[PDB]
Amino acid sequence: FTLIELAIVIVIIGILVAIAVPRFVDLTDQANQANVDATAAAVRSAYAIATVQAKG
Amino acid sequence: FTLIELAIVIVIIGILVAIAVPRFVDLTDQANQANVDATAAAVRSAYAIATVQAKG
Repeated sequence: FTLIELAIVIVIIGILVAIAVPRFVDLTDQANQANVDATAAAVRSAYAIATVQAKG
Repeated sequence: FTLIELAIVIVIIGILVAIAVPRFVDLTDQANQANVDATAAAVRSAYAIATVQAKG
């Protein structure tokens, strides 16, 4: 590579770095809560259906 | 409520409706006739008792 091409590369690397980038976040607490809540809704419906099947 | 529970409800409502149900009927004519007849029997007895009391 010519020295000019390396100079251009040295410039552009410095500009394509110094972007923002997202953090990874452990969102499993929020997702676990929604899983527990959705499951609780399912248990209530499953119970209601069971009261008809059981006739009691 | 879950969509399944609502689906089950939509089914069962449609089946617990479409029973027969009795009409109310104005049976007061038949009851009034029986009242008049029972009262007429009472008047006859009250009259008969009165003929003894009155000695005439």
